[PDB]
Amino acid sequence: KLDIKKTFSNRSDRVKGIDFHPTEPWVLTTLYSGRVEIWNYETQVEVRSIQVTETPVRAGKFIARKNWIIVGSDDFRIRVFNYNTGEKVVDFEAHPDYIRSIAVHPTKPYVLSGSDDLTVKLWNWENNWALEQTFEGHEHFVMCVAFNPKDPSTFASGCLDRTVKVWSLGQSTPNFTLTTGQERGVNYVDYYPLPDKPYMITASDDLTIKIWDYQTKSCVATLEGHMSNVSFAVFHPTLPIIISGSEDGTLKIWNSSTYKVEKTLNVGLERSWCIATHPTGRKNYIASGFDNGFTVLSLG
Repeated sequence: KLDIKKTFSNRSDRVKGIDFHPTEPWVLTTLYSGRVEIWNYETQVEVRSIQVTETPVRAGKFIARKNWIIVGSDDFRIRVFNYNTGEKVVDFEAHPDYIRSIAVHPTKPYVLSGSDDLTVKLWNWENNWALEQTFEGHEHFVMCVAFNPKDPSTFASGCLDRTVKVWSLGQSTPNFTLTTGQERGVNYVDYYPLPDKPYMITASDDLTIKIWDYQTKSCVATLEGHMSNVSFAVFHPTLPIIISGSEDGTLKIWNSSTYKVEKTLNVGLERSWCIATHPTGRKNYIASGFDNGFTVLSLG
């Protein structure tokens, strides 16, 4: 079934964050050099580039309903830009350490940031980007934050402390803590989007990807095959597959019903760091950022 087309790729400094715009034919990339880029992957032309800082820009997302991008960099700052004009909307120090992950609430004016300072912070853009909650309890770097798309009053944080914590907005203690048995930590967490299964997925430096039932807490499956640290693993929005990427330089596509590998790709850009999927499955697009640039693929 996998009819993969190489839509667009670009060689650059290491790409640490990547995101699809939901309606325009664009990907955002955030680079180790301190630049961020917006590319039109159909025309293969850059829309806009910004020198944000001199430090790596480690995380970035579109906020499409506000005409913004939001980015987090190793100078500890969150910055927001209007992507049509380049105007800087806000610039603040978010944490006293690196920002690993940013998540944008789908219907309320909230952003989450996860950090090496052991916390997740919630910022409200309709309250002047005020800090409104700090979620405390993790015991190592918070590597990834993700709202539950089926209930975005809750979100998951994946941590090098080997746990995922699931939290409710407004509550200081997690709803629960999942101990993953991934002894090298959790680098990534993602929710399965459909209502038939209460599942999430974690990736680790211990070479494993694990699928979890967050109601029963059982490990449903372990996907083995990567040979070095697994940077991410996600459920595709529209195809019954999982995409993972690793410091072994590969992307892997896995069947999300049988949990078997379907294809392994070495796109020739060295280590893979980050992932995005087009949110409504336009062309079943995925994109990944690597040491040496990024690629956009249509999976069929």
